[PDB]
Amino acid sequence: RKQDIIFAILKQHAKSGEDIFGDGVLEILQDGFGFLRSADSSYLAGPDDIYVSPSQIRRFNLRTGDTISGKIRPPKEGERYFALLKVNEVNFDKPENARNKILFENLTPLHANSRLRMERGNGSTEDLTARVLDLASPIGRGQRGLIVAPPKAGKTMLLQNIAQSIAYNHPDCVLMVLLIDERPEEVTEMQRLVKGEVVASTFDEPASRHVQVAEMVIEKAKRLVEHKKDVIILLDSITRLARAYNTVVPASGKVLTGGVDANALHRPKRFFGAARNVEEGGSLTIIATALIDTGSKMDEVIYEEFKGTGNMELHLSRKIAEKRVFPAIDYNRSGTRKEELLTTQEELQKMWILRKIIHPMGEIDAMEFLINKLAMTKTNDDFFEMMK
Amino acid sequence: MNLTELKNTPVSELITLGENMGLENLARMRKQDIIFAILKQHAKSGEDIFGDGVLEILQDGFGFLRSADSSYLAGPDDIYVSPSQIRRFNLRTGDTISGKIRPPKEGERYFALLKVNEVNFDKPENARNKILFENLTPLHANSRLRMEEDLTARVLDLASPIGRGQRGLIVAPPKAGKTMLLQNIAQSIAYNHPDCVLMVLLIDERPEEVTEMQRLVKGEVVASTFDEPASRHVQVAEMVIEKAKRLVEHKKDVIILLDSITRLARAYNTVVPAKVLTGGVDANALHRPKRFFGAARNVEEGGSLTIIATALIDTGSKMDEVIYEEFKGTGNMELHLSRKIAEKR
Amino acid sequence: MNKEILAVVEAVSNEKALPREKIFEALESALATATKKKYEQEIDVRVQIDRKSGDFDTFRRWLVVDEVTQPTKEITLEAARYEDESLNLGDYVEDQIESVTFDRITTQTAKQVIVQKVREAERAMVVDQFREHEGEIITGVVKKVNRDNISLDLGNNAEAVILREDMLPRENFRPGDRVRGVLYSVRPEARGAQLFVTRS
Amino acid sequence: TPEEKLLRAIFGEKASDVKDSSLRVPNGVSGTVIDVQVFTRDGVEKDKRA
RNA sequence: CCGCACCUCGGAGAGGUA
Repeated sequence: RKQDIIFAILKQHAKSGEDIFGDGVLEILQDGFGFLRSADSSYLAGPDDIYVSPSQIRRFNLRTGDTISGKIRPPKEGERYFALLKVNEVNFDKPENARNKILFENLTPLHANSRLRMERGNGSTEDLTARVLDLASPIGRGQRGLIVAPPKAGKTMLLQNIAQSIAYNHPDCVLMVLLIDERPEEVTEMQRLVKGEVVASTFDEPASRHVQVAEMVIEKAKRLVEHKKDVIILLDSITRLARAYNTVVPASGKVLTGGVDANALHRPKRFFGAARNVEEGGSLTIIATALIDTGSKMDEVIYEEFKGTGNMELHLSRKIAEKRVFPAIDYNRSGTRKEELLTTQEELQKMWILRKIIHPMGEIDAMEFLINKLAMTKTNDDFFEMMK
Repeated sequence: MNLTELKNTPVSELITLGENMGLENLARMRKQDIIFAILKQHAKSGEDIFGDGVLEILQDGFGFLRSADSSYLAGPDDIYVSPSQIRRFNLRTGDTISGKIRPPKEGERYFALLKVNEVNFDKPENARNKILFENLTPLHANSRLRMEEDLTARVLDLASPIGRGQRGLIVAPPKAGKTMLLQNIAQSIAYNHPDCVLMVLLIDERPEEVTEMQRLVKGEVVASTFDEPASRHVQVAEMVIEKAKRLVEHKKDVIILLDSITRLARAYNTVVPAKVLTGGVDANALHRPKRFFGAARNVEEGGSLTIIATALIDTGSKMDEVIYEEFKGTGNMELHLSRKIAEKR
Repeated sequence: MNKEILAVVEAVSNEKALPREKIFEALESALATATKKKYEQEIDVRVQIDRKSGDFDTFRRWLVVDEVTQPTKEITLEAARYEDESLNLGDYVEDQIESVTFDRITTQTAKQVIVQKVREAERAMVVDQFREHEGEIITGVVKKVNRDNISLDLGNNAEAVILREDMLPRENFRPGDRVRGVLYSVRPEARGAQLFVTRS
Repeated sequence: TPEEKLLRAIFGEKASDVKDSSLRVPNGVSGTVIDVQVFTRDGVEKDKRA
C-alpha cells in the first residue's frame, strides 16, 4: 500500500514541476534494458521499479550491481515503470571517477596479507569464541573458507559472534550477511542483531529468486571491490544455493552419485571462487557454512567437492556441541594454509607449540584444557606468555 | 486408580472385574490388554486415572515413564512425556513422575500426562529448585554403614568398613561364595539401614537366581537376564544411575548393589561403535562404566551414593583380567576372597 | 524367478528410502492398482508378495457383507460358512487365487506409486527432523479451505494441518495468510500421517 | 527429477508417457495384406520383423 | 547401488466426373 501512496505523491509532486530523486541497484536484463531494484525488498521485482534505458547504459557503461541514484519521472500513457532522466551519483561516487575503472575480471588475485583480528579485547566471556577462532584459523582479507559443521552444532551462535566481532573490531568493512532458504524469524532476528546490511530470500518463493538475489549480491560485491572496498559476505546458504542450482539446472543426462547434475556445481563454485584479494585495491572475503551428515548423500558430495576449493576449514564436533561446550570447534581438524603471511614468527611458533601440545589430547580434553587456560586471563598475550 | 496397583493384581480378579464391567471376553487375553481395556472403560465413565514411573527421555525429545516392576522395560502402557513438559519442569532421566494420566486416543499407544502431582516423591516446587549432582562437593565416606549369615558381614566389617558413599570392589574367583556373600550383604543392608534405597542391579544372570533374590530381600531388585540384549542392559544401568543421581540430588542415601563388573563391561564393549587394546576392549568402551563407578560419592550438602561392586577374576578370559586391572585403579576398596578356603567349605 | 524386481528391491533399497517393507507394500499396491485399471467391471483387487524369490500372485477379493451393495466386489456369509462363520463383518479376505497377469507396461503406474511413497517417506523424515528441532512457534501458509480443516506450509517438503474446532469460531482463513500455531501430536492419517496443529 | 531417469536406466522395465500413434485402417476400406516393406535408416539396428 | 577376508484439421498446381 505504501508504494502506491508514494507513487501518487510523486505524481502529484511532478505535476507541480519539482524534481524527483530515486536510488537502487541496477539489474540489467538479457534484452538490453534493466531496472533499479530496491534494498528493503531484498532485490525483488516490484511494480514501481525504475526503468533504465539502454542508451544510458551504453553512455556510462553500466553493469549489473552498479548503485544508481538520479532523477526519475513518472510513467506516461503506455508505460509501467519510472524512466531514468539523469543519473546523479554512481556507486556512491561521481560518474567521472567510475568511468576510469578496472574490471573485476582483470584484477590480479593474491593471498591474504592483511590480518583481520577477531579478538574483541573487552575480556567478555563471549569473546572466547573469537579467541579460539584466532588461535585456530586466523582470517585475513580475501580469505575463501568454509564452516563445515553438522546440524545442531552452533552455526547460528558462531555466526552471530563472528558478525559482532567484525562490527566491533573492523567497523569500516562492509558486512553483508546473505541468508538464502532460511526461516523468516531467524532472518528478522539476525537483521535486528548485527550491525550491517542483511539481505535474505526465505523458502516462501522458488529458487529463481534465490539465484537472482545471489547474483545481485555477488555483482554488488564485485563492483564495490572494483571501487576499492573490502567486502565480507557471510553466506550460510552455500549448500542450499547448490541445491537450488541443481534443482533449476536443465537435465543433461549425466547425474552424479546422490542426484547431483554434472553442470550444477559450476555456478556455486564460481560464486565461491569469486572471493580473492586484489593487489590494486580492496578484497573480497566469503565465509560460507557447509552442511554435512544431513542424511542426504547429495550434501556429502557437495561438501567433498567444495573441500578441495577453499583454503580454510573450520570443523565443528557434534559431541562437544551435545556436551554444551561452546564454541564446539574441532581444533585438530581446523587450520589455515599460508598462515605465515597473516601471523608473525613468534605467533606462528606459539601456535605450532599449542597444536603440538593439544594434538595428543582428546577433543573434549583439549577443549577443557583450552577453556581452563583462557579463563585465567582476558587476553591471549598472557596465555602465550604463560605457555612458555 | 494406579497403573502399578493394577499391574500387581492377579489375573483372576482382573478377568472377573472386566467381565463385571461388561467387556469382551478377557479369559483368552493378555493381562496388559485387560488393564488397558479396564483403564479405557474407567476413563469413559469419568473417573481420573493416575500413574507413575521413572522417566526415560528418548532421542526424539519425548520421554516415557518406565515401570519398576518390569525392570525398566519399554511397555505398551508407558506414560508419554511431551518435550514441552520436559522443558517446562526441567525434567531429566531418572525423575520419577506421578500425575493424572489418560488412556491414549485413537491412533496413540501411550498414556499422556496432563498434570504432575508429585516429582521424585516430593513437591514439584522443591524439585524445580535444586542443586545438580555435578555441583555437589564430593567427599570420602564419613557416616558408617555397619553391616553387623552375620559371620560374612562381620568379616566384611573387620576387613573393609563400608560407609555412605563408599566405592568398593568385591574381588573373588569363580565358585568362591559370591552368591551367598551378596545375599548376606543385601540382607544386612535391608535390615540395618531400611531407609536407604537398596537396588540389586543384576545383569546377565540366571532367572531362577533372579526370582530367588527378588522374593528374599526387602527392597527393589531390578535385573536383566541373559535373554535380553546388551543394549537393554546398558539402558537399565543408565536408568539406575540416573535415578540414583536424582535421589542424591533430592538428599537421599542410595545404595547401588552392582554385581555386573564383567557383564556390563562386556555389554558396553559389544554396543560401542568400532583402537584395539589388550583383551579386545575399545579405548572408549570403559569410559562409561568408569563414570558409572565414579558417580558414587559422599555429599556434604545432603545425601550420599554408595556403590559396592563385585569383580570377576580368573574366569579364563584375559579381557576380564584387563577390565579388573583397569577398574581397580579407580575405586578405593578391594575385598579379595580365597578359592582354597571356599573349595574346602 | 522374477530377477528384474528382485535386483530392484535389493539394490535401490537400504538407502533410507526403502525400508525393505514399505517398498514391497508400494509395489503390491501398484500392482493391485494396475490390475484394477486393467479390468472394466472388476474393482478392488489385491495382491501380496513379501519374499525375494517368491513371485507375486493376484488373488481377487470380495467384500464380506450381508447386503447386495456393490455386486462386483461383494460376497455373502455362506462363503464364510466354510469357516464356521468366523469371518466377522468388516473384514474382507478370502477367495480362490486366479491367473496372474504381469506386463512391462504396468511399470508406468508402478514407478509413480514408488516415487509417491518415496516422497511420503521424505515427508516423514522431515516430520522427524521437525520433532528433533521442535519447541518454537511456527508460521504457515494455507493452501486450501476444506470442511473443518485447513493446511499449513513450510517450504522444506513439509506440511501441517489445523483442526477447525481448535481455531477461533469467528476467524476464517484464506490462502496466502500466515498462521501461527503450535503442533502437539501427529495422528496416523490414511496414506501417510500428518502433523496436527491446535491453537486452543 | 533427474533421479527417476537413473532408476529407469537401472532396470529394463519400461517407464514413459506412452501415447498411441499406431497406423490404423480407415473406415470402409478393407482387404488382405499381401506385402509388407520395412526401410531402416543407416546405423539404426534392425528389428525382428525387419 | 561405497571398499572381502576369524587372537585371550493447411496453401498452390495437374488430371477427371456430372
